[PDB]
Amino acid sequence: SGNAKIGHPAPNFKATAVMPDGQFKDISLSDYKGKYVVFFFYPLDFTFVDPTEIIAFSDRAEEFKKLNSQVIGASVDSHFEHLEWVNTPKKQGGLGPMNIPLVSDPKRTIAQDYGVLKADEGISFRGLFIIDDKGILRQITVNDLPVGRSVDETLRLVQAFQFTDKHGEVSPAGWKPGSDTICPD
Amino acid sequence: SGNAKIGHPAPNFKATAVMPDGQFKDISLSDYKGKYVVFFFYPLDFTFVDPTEIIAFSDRAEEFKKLNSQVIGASVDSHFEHLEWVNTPKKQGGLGPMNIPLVSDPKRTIAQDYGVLKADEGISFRGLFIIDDKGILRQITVNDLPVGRSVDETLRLVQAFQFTDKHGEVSPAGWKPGSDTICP
Amino acid sequence: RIAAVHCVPLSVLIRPLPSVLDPAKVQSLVDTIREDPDSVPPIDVLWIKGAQGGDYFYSFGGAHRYAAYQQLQRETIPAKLVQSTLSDLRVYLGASTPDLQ
Amino acid sequence: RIAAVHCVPLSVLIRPLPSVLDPAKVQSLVDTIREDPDSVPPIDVLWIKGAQGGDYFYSFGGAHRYAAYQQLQRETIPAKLVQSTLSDLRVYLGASTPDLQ
Ligand SMILES: Nc1ncnc2c1ncn2[C@@H]1O[C@H](COP(=O)(O)OP(=O)(O)OP(=O)(O)O)[C@@H](O)[C@H]1O
Ligand SMILES: Nc1ncnc2c1ncn2[C@@H]1O[C@H](COP(=O)(O)OP(=O)(O)OP(=O)(O)O)[C@@H](O)[C@H]1O
Ligand SMILES: [Mg+2]
Ligand SMILES: [Mg+2]
Repeated sequence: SGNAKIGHPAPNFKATAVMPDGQFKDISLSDYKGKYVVFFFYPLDFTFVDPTEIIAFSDRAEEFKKLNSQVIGASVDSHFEHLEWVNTPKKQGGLGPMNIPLVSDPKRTIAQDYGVLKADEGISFRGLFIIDDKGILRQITVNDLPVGRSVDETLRLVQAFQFTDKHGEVSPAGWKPGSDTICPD
Repeated sequence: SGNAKIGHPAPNFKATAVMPDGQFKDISLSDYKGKYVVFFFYPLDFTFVDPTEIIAFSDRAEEFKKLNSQVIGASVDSHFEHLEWVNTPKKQGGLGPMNIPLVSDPKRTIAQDYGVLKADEGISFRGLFIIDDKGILRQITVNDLPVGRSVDETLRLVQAFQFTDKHGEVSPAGWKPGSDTICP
Repeated sequence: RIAAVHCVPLSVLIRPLPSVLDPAKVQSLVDTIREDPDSVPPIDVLWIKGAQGGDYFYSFGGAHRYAAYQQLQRETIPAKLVQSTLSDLRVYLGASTPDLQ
Repeated sequence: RIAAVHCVPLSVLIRPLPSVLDPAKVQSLVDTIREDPDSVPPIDVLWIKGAQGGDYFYSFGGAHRYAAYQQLQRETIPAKLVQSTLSDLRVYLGASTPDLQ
């Protein structure tokens, strides 16, 4: 659903995020042009399951940075609630300190744009989107609520897209087929 | 676009497929109720790139069978074209013999239903869909054309959904909290 | 949370999501529970009523504490009960949410 | 598809998709190319025109054959040229397709 279409500009958003330094900032996806973006949703802050998946993406943020890529998480919870969760010990089911921004989507409009809203619950599914350095959507991943995403799979995808992107830096050949270029016997 | 929504019945289709025995059969997604289904699209038969990912899902079909899951591939090409490709050597960019059925979607309606139609080109993106044994859509994966899908990742997802599905086979506790159940 | 700490039988706890156990952390908690059980906080348990009033108890955290109690072959584990609904369950389970009776 | 077999300089071929090479298969092709080159069929090369008539040559198959010619320090590789459009290219490359001039 939504307006997220492969090969098209990823839907832009402007939203209040909790930055890795713990400050609030109003950010837009378009701020990250020039870099690949891994943009992922999760349903809710402060549930009874540990945010293992989020901690894994933040823990391995260096592997994304090595690929010139920015990871950004989002949920429908307020940015105040994101910061509370950051400031909650992991042994109390908290996130702990984050190496990635966490976007707040309290109007559900970003989730709807990305077609990942679970309407009967008012929360996002586990959607993950790979957006290239030109802002173009390259990959859609959406899981039902019980099953997490893999950092290894995500890094595989980012590197494969970038490999092919980089091989598009080409110049005209300066070789022309003709009667002269037929292979000798 | 399309009608594929997580937690809802996967769009049914009826289509002519080429079966692992090389025969044509009209099949419906709903024929596979009771089994997990991995339904994947690919753009076109007979392009200049080897169909490595299709061969991988076919080669590893036993790992899916072990999970009571059926893998099905699809493109907009005719079933006649699917069979020619099956009968083309891999050294000639062919598929070789397949352990999985290949659905034909020449009207592009299945691709449209699953929201993976690249409408300008009239071919499907690399979409892959995990459908549970009740026919419910559990997972959406769509790649832009140049990047393939992982059999290892797909099996990871199937087993993870099935893990939590199996934990839904429960009956009531027969234990009631009250003043008698406070810890001493 | 319901007021007090309840001793929930391990056999009634539904643990529908996978977790990675560190055997050394399990052993460490086994040791602590024997020595100073009050230092090991209660886990959180969601108490859900089925359509016909059946009782269901879901555990989504405290994996290592649960492993340690099963190792000790305890009948019950200290828990805080959280009265919850099917709608709350579906946040965790999605289309794996059973039609609880 | 263009009729004869053309000897395409290795250096002009654009190979934008990754391939996994088997070194023993590369080496086996090296030896065959030396002994009986006629038994190693041409690779298929897509000849695309840029917006301003630039020439581009894409190789999507024949990874082992290409590596074997490289190993052999050959200038060109036998190839069938297939005249193709930017639309054809976009099938392979999606939003990685360059604005070829
Ligand atoms: N020896 C011990 N080892 C680990 N934790 C202990 C120990 N003794 C007491 N604790 C307490 O028990 C709780 C264990 O919580 P922790 O989040 O580490 O694991 P868990 O919740 O049981 O399992 P998981 O977090 O993997 O689901 C913490 O409050 C911790 O302070
Ligand atoms: N020694 C050899 N080893 C492999 N193939 C050979 C050899 N000699 C001739 N051939 C022929 O060369 C062609 C090689 O095709 P093949 O599909 O195996 O590899 P490729 O197309 O060069 O690389 P890849 O398929 O990995 O992209 C086949 O037609 C094969 O019959
Ligand atoms: Mg814990
Ligand atoms: Mg080949």
